[PDB]
Amino acid sequence: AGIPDGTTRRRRGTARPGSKAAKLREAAIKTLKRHNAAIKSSELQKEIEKESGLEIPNMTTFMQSLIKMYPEVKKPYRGQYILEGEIESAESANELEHHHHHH
Repeated sequence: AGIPDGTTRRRRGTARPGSKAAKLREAAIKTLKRHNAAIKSSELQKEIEKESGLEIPNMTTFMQSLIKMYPEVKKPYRGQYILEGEIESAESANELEHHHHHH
């Protein structure tokens, strides 16, 4: 493919795995997995930016992209988020629950 004259040809100085967006999204998913209760937009940003070591580029665009990638991320309130959906693996159980048992 073609490439402009107004852009660099030594692209491997920045074109690498583990990008800003990947590390920032990983910090958001770790934050949303860690809390069992809901979290505010400000609280979620503060813990994301501390965990990733990176700034959020735009909260509206980023939180929409996070929800689009991970539909288990929900919005219980205006500027308040939670994780609810089958992203986690199913738990183990004993055969006594599958067998007939008392109340």
